[PDB]
Amino acid sequence: DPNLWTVKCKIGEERATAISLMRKFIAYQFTDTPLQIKSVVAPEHVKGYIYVEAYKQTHVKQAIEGVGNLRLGYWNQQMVPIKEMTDVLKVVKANLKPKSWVRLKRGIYKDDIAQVDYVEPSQNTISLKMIPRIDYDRIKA
Amino acid sequence: ALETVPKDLRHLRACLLCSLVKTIDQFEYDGCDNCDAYLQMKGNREMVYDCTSSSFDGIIAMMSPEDSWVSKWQRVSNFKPGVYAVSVTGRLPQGIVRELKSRGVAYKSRDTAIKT
Ligand SMILES: [Zn+2]
Repeated sequence: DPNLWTVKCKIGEERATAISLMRKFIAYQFTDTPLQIKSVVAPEHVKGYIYVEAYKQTHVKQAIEGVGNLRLGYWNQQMVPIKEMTDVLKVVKANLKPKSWVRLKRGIYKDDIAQVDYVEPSQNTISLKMIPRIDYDRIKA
Repeated sequence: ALETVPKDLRHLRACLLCSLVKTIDQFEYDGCDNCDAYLQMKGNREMVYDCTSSSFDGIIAMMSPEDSWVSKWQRVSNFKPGVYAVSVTGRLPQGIVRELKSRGVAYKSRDTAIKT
């Protein structure tokens, strides 16, 4: 079975790295220097490094040449045990379902629990249930 | 190919049968490649929101289903290369899943993630 290797990356750039790697693979697959990488895992919960699947370290070492994003994680390639080949794909409860409870960060109802009522398919705005906290214009000027 | 690659990161959905993650423009124009004759996705937008759902996390750069352990674990070995996911939350309504079994299509839950 193939092995899973780990490579460091920048914080906040994981989907861009994945799409760039896929573009590189598609552009350099019919040439004399193909890429032997099997797959890469970029979990959403983690932020700061990505994974890569390949048998030997030389494969990923020569497959990440030229890219300016993975330059930091180029002089060290760490290997994880075989027992860690199944916990990376695990996700603990996406997270978008109606009639569910969510919290807010901005606005005035900070650090408060609310409830979802309806979701717009346009993926631009979503309704929310909450009890008003204003003073009904009696204290403020 | 260059048709399955996501073009823009914004406005991306994912299927529930084979967990095909692409951009909304590709879904409207191309649609699900691994299952087209049995899903009827090309040429409309309503079905896209009916079947596919944006509630999904995790991305994997799948390139060789035939030789990979992740493919065997996810049961996606008989599919074309592309960007898949590892957890798609959702369930099709009771009007489309019925005909899949009649035509010889086994409907399985790709939401491998756990709850609480
Ligand atoms: Zn699918």
